[PDB]
Amino acid sequence: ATFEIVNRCSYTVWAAASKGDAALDAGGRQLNSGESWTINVEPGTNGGKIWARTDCYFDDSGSGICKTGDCGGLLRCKRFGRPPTTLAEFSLNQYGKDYIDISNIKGFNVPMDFSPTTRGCRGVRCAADIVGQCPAKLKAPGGGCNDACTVFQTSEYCCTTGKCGPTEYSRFFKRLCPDAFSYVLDKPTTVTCPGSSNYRVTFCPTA
Repeated sequence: ATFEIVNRCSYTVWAAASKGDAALDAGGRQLNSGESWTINVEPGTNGGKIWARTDCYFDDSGSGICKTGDCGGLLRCKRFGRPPTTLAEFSLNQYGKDYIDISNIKGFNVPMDFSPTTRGCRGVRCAADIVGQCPAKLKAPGGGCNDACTVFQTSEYCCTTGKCGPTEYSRFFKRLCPDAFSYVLDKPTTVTCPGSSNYRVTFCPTA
């Protein structure tokens, strides 16, 4: 599958692509404003994620640190990133279908559109100014807006035991971005696409 990752933000972002135990394609790339990166994602990739990282620096060996979304200090991500991270999530060729979503469960850093570039299903977007409107307890010191599980680390917010419900914090994300997951047990906003679709992830999508 082809994924085009496009940075339309005014700021640089360091794109990342991983399935949690390995990079997808090169795993990461610096994208200055307006730049894009086209990757190949292998068919059958399950539990893949693409995200932006902000305010990074790296040395010539590709080791360094990002203020949002850092993946073990690497340019070329193999593992998932540190919250807060707006997440483009996908599982491909799963019993004939692809499944895509945007999630705010791990917070929000950069606005995102995640759309097919082939026919037959909708895209989703979360492009409200969540960072500017972020409630005080959720503001991350390095920038972006943490989820309440990261901040409070209890099942009330983390949905590890019993049956968690919405909180004022989850409702904040949901109100600003109805089409993204706001907590683990939110009513799903996943889109079913034809198997073997192609996609575009756009940071700071055009309104």
